[PDB]
Amino acid sequence: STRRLPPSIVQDTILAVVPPKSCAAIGTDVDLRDWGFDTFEVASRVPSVLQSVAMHVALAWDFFASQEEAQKWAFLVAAVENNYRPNPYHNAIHAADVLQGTFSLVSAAKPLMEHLTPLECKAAAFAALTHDVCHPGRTNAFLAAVQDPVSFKFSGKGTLEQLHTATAFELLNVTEFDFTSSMDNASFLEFKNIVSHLIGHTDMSLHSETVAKHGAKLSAGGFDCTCKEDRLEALSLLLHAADIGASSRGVAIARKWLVILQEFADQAEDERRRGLPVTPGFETPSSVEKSQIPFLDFFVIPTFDLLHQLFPSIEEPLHNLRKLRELYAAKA
Ligand SMILES: CCCc1nn(C)c2c(=O)[nH]c(-c3cc(S(=O)(=O)NC(=O)OC(C)C)ccc3OCC)nc12
Ligand SMILES: [Mg+2]
Ligand SMILES: [Zn+2]
Repeated sequence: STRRLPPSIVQDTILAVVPPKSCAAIGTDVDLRDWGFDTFEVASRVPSVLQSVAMHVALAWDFFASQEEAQKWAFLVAAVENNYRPNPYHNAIHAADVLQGTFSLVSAAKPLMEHLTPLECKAAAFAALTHDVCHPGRTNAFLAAVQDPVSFKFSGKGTLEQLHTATAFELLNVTEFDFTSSMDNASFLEFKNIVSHLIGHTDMSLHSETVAKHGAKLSAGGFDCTCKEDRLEALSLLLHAADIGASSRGVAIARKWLVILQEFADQAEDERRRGLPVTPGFETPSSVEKSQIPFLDFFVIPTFDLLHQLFPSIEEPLHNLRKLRELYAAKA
């Protein structure tokens, strides 16, 4: 607080209470569990796909004992959406997609579902919801490169992830948003640790490390769901898969999520205007489809291949990635 830095490009948390939007029915019960969910399409014709998804998840997983708790969750989600920037990719639509994705993967894994506690389900849902809150549409490396105050505040790996986590807790701390206020001090602590773990592990830098760790877990026999640390690890793997898994939901849906390149193009341009070195691979490439291939082979496919070995019933995402790769490979 003594060193002189430039103003941050990340916006401070907005604690203001904002009227929640109308939660239009966004599909069937089977539809919400379906990996084929098209988040952009829904956002297309409803007031808020994030708030509609959030409420359907809370109701499907029996989150509330009283209408009071339910109202706080509704106000919370509304305020979380009020804290997502209008980015091409890292926006409230991405958050909704990850929330529904997490909800979809978890409920597709019978054993994990048969063992998850109601508190772990709330924590997983809340984490998916807030995992990218206040994201500025610029990477952790860019924040460091421009010496953004948030890089100095949150030291070590995952600058943004740490910020998303703290922000989610500041919001949850607002009385009208605190749907967990009736929780015991011990339960709330378990809640925070779970949430902190889930969001922290969305940090892309941990990829090599996590794939290796989960591969070792697989060799030892996979997840023992009667063990809470194991359920935490499992949730962590599924949340992550959901976060980077839009391209596994189907060819047509994958096409809609190529907006990530728009954020890349923007950062590349931002860097040029600042006179900084341009991030490799961020400027628009000659062929979008073919540049996607090494990224799917390196990050996405391995993730869903491992996920399929740890939860043998979850096969759809991997087959879709393959169909997608084949299409990109054929492209001229
Ligand atoms: C930086 C070049 C790597 C890359 N190539 N391509 C095609 C993609 C791509 O399509 N997406 C990403 C990507 C990169 C990120 S990122 O966290 O902003 N950058 C990042 O951390 O990259 C890692 C390797 C350090 C986040 C999401 C991404 O995909 C959306 C799920 N990275 C790449
Ligand atoms: Mg993120
Ligand atoms: Zn994300």
